[PDB]
Amino acid sequence: EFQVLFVLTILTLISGTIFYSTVEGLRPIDALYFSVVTLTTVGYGDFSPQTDFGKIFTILYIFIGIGLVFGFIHKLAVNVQLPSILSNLV
Amino acid sequence: EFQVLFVLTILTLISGTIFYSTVEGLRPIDALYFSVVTLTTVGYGDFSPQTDFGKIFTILYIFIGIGLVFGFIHKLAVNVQLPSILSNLV
Amino acid sequence: EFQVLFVLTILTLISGTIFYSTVEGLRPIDALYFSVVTLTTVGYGDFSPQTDFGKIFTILYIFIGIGLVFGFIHKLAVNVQLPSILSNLV
Amino acid sequence: EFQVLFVLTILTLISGTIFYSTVEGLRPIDALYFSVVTLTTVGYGDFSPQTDFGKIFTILYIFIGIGLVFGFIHKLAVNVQLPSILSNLV
Ligand SMILES: [K+]
Ligand SMILES: [K+]
Ligand SMILES: [K+]
Ligand SMILES: [K+]
Repeated sequence: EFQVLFVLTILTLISGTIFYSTVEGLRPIDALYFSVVTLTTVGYGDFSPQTDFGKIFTILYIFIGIGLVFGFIHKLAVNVQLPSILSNLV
Repeated sequence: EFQVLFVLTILTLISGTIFYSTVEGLRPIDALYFSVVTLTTVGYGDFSPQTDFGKIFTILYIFIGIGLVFGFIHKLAVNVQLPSILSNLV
Repeated sequence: EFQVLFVLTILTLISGTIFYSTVEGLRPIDALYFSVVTLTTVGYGDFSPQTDFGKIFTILYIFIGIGLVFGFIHKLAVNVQLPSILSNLV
Repeated sequence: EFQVLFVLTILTLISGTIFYSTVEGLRPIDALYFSVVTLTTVGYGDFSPQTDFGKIFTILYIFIGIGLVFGFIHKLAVNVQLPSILSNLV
C-alpha cells in the first residue's frame, strides 16, 4: 500500500521534474521543488509556468497529481508516522 | 457520479474563465489556468484580481467552487485512478 | 448546523477584516479578501502581513480559522450544493 | 491525543524556525511564520527558500509536516472548538 503510493509519488515528481526543466527551463532541482510545492498545494509562486504549454500541463498535473500526493501523505501519516509516535510513548 | 462532477467542474471553470477574461482582462488561457490554480488552493499569485469586482467574485468563487473541485478530485482518485492502478498490478 | 457554521465564518472573517485593516493598513475590502484567501489556504501573496504583530496574528488566525472555514465549506457542499444538484436532475 | 499533537506541532515548528533562520538567514519570527504558512499549505511566497539546501529541506519538511499539522488542526477543531461552540449554545 504505502510502497505503491511511494513509488507512484516518485514517478509523478520525476515527470514534473522533466517537464518543467525542459519546457520551462528550470534547473532540475528547481523543477522538482516546484512540482512538490504545486502538488501539495503550497504554491509559493517563486516559480510558476510562463509558457502556455506549461500552464496547460500544470492544470492537468494538478488534477492528476493531488490525489496521489495526498493519498501518499495520508498513508505516511497514518501507517508510518502514527505507529512511530506510539512506539516512542512506550 | 463521476460524470456529473466532471461536467460541473468544467462548467465552474468555464465560468471563471469568462469572468476573469472579461473583468480582469486576462487572456482566456490565463483565466482558465488562474481559475484552476485558485479552486485547487495552489494560489501561485502570478495572477490575482486587481479590481474590487474581481476580489468579491473571487471570495464567492472560492467558497462555491472548492467543494465541487475537491469532490471531483476525490472521485477521480478513488473511482478512476485507483482501479487503473490496481489493474496494472495484474 | 449550517447556520451556526455560516455565522461563525462571517464572524471569523469580520475579525480578520478589522485586524488587517487596522494593523496592516489594508482597505476593508482588501482585508476581507485577504482573510478569505488565507483561511481557504489559497494564499496568493498579493497581500501578506508586513508587521510582526500581523505575522503573529496570522499564525494564530490560520490555526483557529481553517477548521471553521473548511467545516463550513464541507457543510455547504454536502448539505446545500449536493441536494440542489440532485434536485436539478429531476 | 490533543496534547501529543500539540507538542509535536510545536516541535515541528521549532525545527523549521531553526532551519530557516540558519540556512535561509531569516529572522526567527519570520522563520516561524514561514514554517506555519508552509505546513498549513497557505504558501504566500513572501518568503521562500533561495538555497538548494533550503529547497531540499522544504520538500521533506512539507511531506513530513503536513500530516502532523493537519492532524492537529482536525483535533483542535473537533475536540476543542466544537465542544466550546456547543457549550455557548446553552
Ligand atoms: K496555497
Ligand atoms: K492549499
Ligand atoms: K499560495
Ligand atoms: K503565492
